Amino acid sequence: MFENITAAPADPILGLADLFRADERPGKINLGIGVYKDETGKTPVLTSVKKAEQYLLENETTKNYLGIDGIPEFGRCTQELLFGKGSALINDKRARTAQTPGGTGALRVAADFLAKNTSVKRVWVSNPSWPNHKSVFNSAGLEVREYAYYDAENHTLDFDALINSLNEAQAGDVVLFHGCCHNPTGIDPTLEQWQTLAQLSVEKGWLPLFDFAYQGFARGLEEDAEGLRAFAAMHKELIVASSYSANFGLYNERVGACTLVAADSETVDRAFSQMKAAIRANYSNPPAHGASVVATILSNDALRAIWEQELTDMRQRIQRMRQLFVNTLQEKGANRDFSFIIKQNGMFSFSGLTKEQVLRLREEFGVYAVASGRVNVAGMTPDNMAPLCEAIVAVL
Amino acid sequence: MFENITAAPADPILGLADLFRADERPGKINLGIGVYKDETGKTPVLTSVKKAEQYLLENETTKNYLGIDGIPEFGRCTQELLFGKGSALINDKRARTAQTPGGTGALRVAADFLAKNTSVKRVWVSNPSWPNHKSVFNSAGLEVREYAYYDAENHTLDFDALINSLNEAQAGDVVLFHGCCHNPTGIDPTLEQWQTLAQLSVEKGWLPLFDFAYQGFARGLEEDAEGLRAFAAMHKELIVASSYSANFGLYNERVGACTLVAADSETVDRAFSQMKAAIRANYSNPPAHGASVVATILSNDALRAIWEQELTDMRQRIQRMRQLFVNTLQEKGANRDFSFIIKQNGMFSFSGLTKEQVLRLREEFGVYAVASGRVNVAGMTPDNMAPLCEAIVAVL
Ligand SMILES: Cc1ccc(COP(=O)(O)O)c(/C=N/[C@@H](CC(=O)O)C(=O)O)c1O
Ligand SMILES: Cc1ccc(COP(=O)(O)O)c(/C=N/[C@@H](CC(=O)O)C(=O)O)c1O
Repeated sequence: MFENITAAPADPILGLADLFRADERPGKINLGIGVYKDETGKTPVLTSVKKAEQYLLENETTKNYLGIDGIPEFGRCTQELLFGKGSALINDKRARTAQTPGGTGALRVAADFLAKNTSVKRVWVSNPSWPNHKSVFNSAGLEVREYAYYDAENHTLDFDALINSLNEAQAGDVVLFHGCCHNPTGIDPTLEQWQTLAQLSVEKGWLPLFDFAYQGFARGLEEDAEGLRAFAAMHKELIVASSYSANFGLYNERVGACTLVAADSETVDRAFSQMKAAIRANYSNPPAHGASVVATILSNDALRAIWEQELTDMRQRIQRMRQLFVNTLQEKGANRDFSFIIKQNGMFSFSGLTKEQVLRLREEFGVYAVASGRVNVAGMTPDNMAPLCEAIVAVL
Repeated sequence: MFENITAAPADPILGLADLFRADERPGKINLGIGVYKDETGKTPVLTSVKKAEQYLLENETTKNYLGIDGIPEFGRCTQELLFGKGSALINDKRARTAQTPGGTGALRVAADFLAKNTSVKRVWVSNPSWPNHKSVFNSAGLEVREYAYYDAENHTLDFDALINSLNEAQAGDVVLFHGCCHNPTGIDPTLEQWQTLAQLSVEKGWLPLFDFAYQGFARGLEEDAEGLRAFAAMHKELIVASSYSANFGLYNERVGACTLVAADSETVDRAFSQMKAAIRANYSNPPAHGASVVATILSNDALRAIWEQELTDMRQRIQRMRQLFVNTLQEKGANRDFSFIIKQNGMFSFSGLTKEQVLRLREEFGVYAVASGRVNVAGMTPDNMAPLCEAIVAVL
C-alpha cells in the first residue's frame, strides 16, 4: 500500500527546526518560526500562565471530556476580546465559539464546515500570506485564489491592486483577512481601509474569514480588533479563527477558537450544530489544559492584569528590536533604507532578502530565516544583533 | 450563506451530556458516555497524573511548539506498549508514531493520510461499532462498509458471519479491528481467532487499521496487545490509532497516537512525511500537556508503577461491577440470563435492551444509556446498583 508514496516537500517554516537542531555550530541565530523570545533568546512560560497552572493543579478534580465546543467561559472570554464588551453580536446571541486545537485547528474546522454545509468553493488569500493557509483550505477541498496586497517598491499596502484583484471574486466566495500583524509583511490596513473593505465586502457578497493569530502585538488588544469590529458592524455573517499561542505564550498547548456569526440566534445555533458535527469527526473535543489556563486568567482580575502587562512587555520588546535592527544595519554598513521596518507590526517583517540570500545566511553564517525573506524580529536580542547584522550586510 | 443550513442530528453519545446536565431530578444515574467512575460515582484525576503534573509545573521552562509528530519519548513509549520491548518492528525502525489529539484525532489523521496518499476508497467496520467511526472515515471521503460480528442469540463473536462478510472486501480495502474491549459488545477475538484473521488479512490483501482505545481494560497491558502483535508478526504494513484517554483518565487532554508501520525504514519514513503534511494542514502540531504527562509517567519507574496499579484498580472495579450487576438483576426479579455480561471486556456491554426501553429508562427513571442498549458498567457503583436494577427490571 505504501511502496509508491512520494515524500512530502519540506515545510518551509516548521522544517527549520530540524535543520536548526541539527546545526552543531555555536553562534547560530534563529529568526525562523514565529515564536516570541525574550532578551535572553528564550521562550519562557509566562508568569500569569504558571500561576494559573498552579491553581489548576490544586483545584481540578477531573479530566472528564469537555463539550465538543470546549469550555463555555473560554468561549465567552474569546467573544469579548474579539467584539468588545457590550457588542450587539454578543447581546443578540449571534455568535457561537468552538474552542479548537490552535488557530490552525480553527482554520481547518472553518474550512470543513464551509465545504460540507455551504456553497463555498474558493477562498481568497493575500499574496503573500502564511504558506499553510493554502494547505489547510485545499485539505478541505476548497480552491485557493490570491489577491494582491503588497507594494514591495514602497513597502506599503497596495490597496488599489488588492481591490482590483478581488473584483474577480464572486458573491459567496470567502475572503481571508489577517486581523492585525499581517504575516509576513507586517503591513495592516488603516482603520479607514478596513471600513472601505467592510462596505465593499457587503456590496460584493463575500463571506469574511478573519484569521487573528496576534491580537495585542500591533498596538493593543482593543485597537488590534478595530478592523474585525468594523466588519462585524456591517455583516450578518462572518467567521473568526483566532489563536492564543503567541499572546499567551501557549504555542504547544494548542489553544484557539473558531467563532461563527450569523444574522440571528436561531440561524447561528443551527449552523453551529454542523460545526460541532465537523469537529466530532476530526478530533472529537478540544484539549483542556491551555484553554483552561486562558479562561482562568481572563476571568480573574489579578491574573488578567499580570497577563496584559506581560503582553505589553512582549510587544514593546519587539518594537525595541525593530529600532535596534534598523540602527545596527546602518552602522554595519548596509546599503539601503530599512526604516520601513520600524512601522511594521507584529513578530515579522520582510527583510527584502532574496531566497538565495536567505539560503546563504543559513549555510555560511548560521542565521536562519524563512525563504520568503521573512525574519522573526522577536528572535533578535541586544546580544545577537551585531553578528546578525554583520551577516546580513555580508550577503547584500 | 448560512440561512439554509439544516441542523445536525443528535450525537448519540456526546449529546447525552446535555440531556443529563439539563435533567434536574436527584437520583439520575449516568451509564452513557465511556468514562470510568470510581466507587463514589466520580472521575478523579489519577494520582500518578497529579504527580506528573506537579513535576511538569516545577520543571517546564517553555511552551515552544512540539514537532508535528509530537514528543519523541511519547512515540517510543507508545510503540513499546503496542508492540512489546524488543519487537522486530522497533529494532528494524519500521514504525513511526505521531502524537495526536486523542484516539479520534489519530483515526482522522489515518483517514486523511490514506485518502490523499493511497488507493484506499473503503474501510470495513464491524456491525456494531462506535458510531463515530463512520463519521470520521466519511469526513475524509472514504466509504464505510460493515462486517458482521455479533451473534445476539448466543452472545458470542459470530466468526463465520464475520469471515463471510469480509469475503466481499477487495484487496487494498482497509479493515478496522478493535484491539481489545470491543465497543459496544465487549466481545473480543480469542488469540486463535486473531491469528486466523491475521493470516486471512495477509492472504486477501487487506490493510489492517487497529483502534486501541482501551489497552489494559480487558486483561492487562501486554495481554490486550496480543491480537495486534499477531497481526504485526504477519504484515508488512498496518496503522494503529491508539488512545490514552481511558487508561490514564486523561479524556479532556486529548492524548492519542497514530502509528504507521511499513516494510522497512526507508518506506515508513517516506510515507510518514505525508502523514506529517496531513497533520500540518489540520491542527499543525499536537497538545503537549497530556502527552507530556504520559511520557513522564511511562519513562519513570516509580510513576509507572503507581500508574499500572491504578489501571489494574480500574479494571478490577469494573469486573466487580459486572458481577454485582448480574447478581442484582436476578435479585430484583429480572426474567433472564445475563451471565454473559461477566465474560465481557471493558467498560461496555450490550444490555439487550431495545431503543424504546432505553428511552423509557431515561424519561421515566432518569437512568441514561445509549440507544443501542450499550451500558457503561464503569458508571455503576454499590450505591446506585439497586435503583438502577429496579428500573431495568421495570422496563423489561
Ligand atoms: C497567520 C497565521 C495563522 C495561523 C497560525 C498558526 O498558529 P497556532 O499555533 O495554530 O495557533 C500562524 C502561525 N505562524 C507561525 C508558526 C507556524 O507556522 O506554525 C509562523 O508563521 O512561523 C499564523 O502566522
Ligand atoms: C472504539 C473507540 C475509538 C475511539 C474513541 C475516542 O477516544 P478519544 O477520547 O478520542 O481518545 C472511543 C471513545 N468512546 C467513548 C467516548 C466517545 O464517544 O467520544 C464512548 O464510546 O462513549 C472509542 O470507544
